[PDB]
Amino acid sequence: LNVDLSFEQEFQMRVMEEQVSAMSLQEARELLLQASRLLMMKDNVIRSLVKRA
Amino acid sequence: LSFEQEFQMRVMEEQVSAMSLQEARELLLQASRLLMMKDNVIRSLVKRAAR
Repeated sequence: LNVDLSFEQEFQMRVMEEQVSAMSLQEARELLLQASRLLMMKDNVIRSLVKRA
Repeated sequence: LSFEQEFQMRVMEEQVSAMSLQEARELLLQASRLLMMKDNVIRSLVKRAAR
């Protein structure tokens, strides 16, 4: 499986850096939690695709 | 739809409420990197569409 960022995803990380460096404490905190929840949701998506073995 | 062990989210909420700007920013950036990595995995699994 592919795991590395793509160049273009690597570009998107540059954009995320700039955006994040402007963020307030409150805003960084809530986006981290949103991301944290989304991270778990993707594990579940991965588990289902693999369950389809 | 998160498993019961979404006790993890409660824990995470606790930790995040005591993080500094610098750490919230670093971690957020890391998470965003992981999201794309997981996207890549999901893309590969799907691609295996010999079906």
